[PDB]
Amino acid sequence: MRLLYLHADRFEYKTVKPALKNPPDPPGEASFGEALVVFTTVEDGDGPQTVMYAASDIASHSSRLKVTTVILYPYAHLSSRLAKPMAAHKRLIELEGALRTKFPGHVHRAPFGWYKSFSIACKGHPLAELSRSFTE
Amino acid sequence: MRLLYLHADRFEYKTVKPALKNPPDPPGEASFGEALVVFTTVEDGDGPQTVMYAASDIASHSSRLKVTTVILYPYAHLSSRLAKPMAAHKRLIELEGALRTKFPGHVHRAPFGWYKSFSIACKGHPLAELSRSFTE
Ligand SMILES: Nc1ncnc2c1ncn2[C@@H]1O[C@H](CO)[C@@H](NC(=O)[C@@H](N)CO)[C@H]1O
Ligand SMILES: Nc1ncnc2c1ncn2[C@@H]1O[C@H](CO)[C@@H](NC(=O)[C@@H](N)CO)[C@H]1O
Ligand SMILES: [Mg+2]
Ligand SMILES: [Mg+2]
Repeated sequence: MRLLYLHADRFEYKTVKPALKNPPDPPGEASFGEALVVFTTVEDGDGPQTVMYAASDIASHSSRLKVTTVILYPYAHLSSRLAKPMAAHKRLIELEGALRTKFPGHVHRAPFGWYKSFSIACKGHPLAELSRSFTE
Repeated sequence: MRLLYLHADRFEYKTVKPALKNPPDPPGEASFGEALVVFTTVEDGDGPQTVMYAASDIASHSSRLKVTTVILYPYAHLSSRLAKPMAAHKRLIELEGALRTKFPGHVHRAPFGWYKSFSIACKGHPLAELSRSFTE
């Protein structure tokens, strides 16, 4: 799993066209104030251990940032070893569930399988942009 | 080299604190309308051939998008095989020079060695977000 942690002042997205025939989540849009935006690329070796490490790390980083909202943002673009779409969707659902056991704020999992538009104002501080890899 | 191609409606950034002792570019800020924003991670194996492939590809993609501004945005976060900072800065300068031989619009190379804040409104169309790897 490859993640990009963007500490934002604000974030929004809208699904636009479907990127898979039959996206497994319905279309939507949402907008947020301050939030940790986690662009999340699920990779071929990713199982439940990987999901648990990622969830602990996101919770731990969110705490150090003192953020109370996490956006789990499915992203196809951070790796060239992608998990297949059905397995990736499953891992993202597990990550959301795992994060809620460790982190007490708002956890928003954005829909999987769509092209999206988005805007972000990303903060400028030293820990505002970090990347992470998890595996098992 | 790992790149992320973000076709934006608008883009802006400001350098904030230095991320290296002695950033090799001076601090600054800039804001743009529609632009191809290229987040660019220079990797250990990257030489002049790599820079030339990347420049051709960026020009080719910019043309297919019909964009007339490219932002070369140094980014430490797309790989776990980074080139050292001096070599990375050199490759980014070469990429800017190479791109200008192939692409006729505005080429903006953002300063290297700083933490930055930024905002982007990224477009929603199917080719609005792509990643690329180049090597030699
Ligand atoms: N291995 C993977 N890890 C995370 N997400 C993945 C994935 N494989 C497919 N997706 C999702 O399918 C959309 C089309 O690739 C992807 N959509 C996106 O990457 C949008 N932000 C593009 O605008 C994403 O929702
Ligand atoms: N191998 C590499 N490829 C591209 N850029 C690189 C690099 N090594 C260092 N940098 C630059 O140094 C700043 C601190 O890591 C980096 N700054 C950034 O990544 C900011 N956008 C963070 O807010 C970047 O300018
Ligand atoms: Mg809608
Ligand atoms: Mg300034």
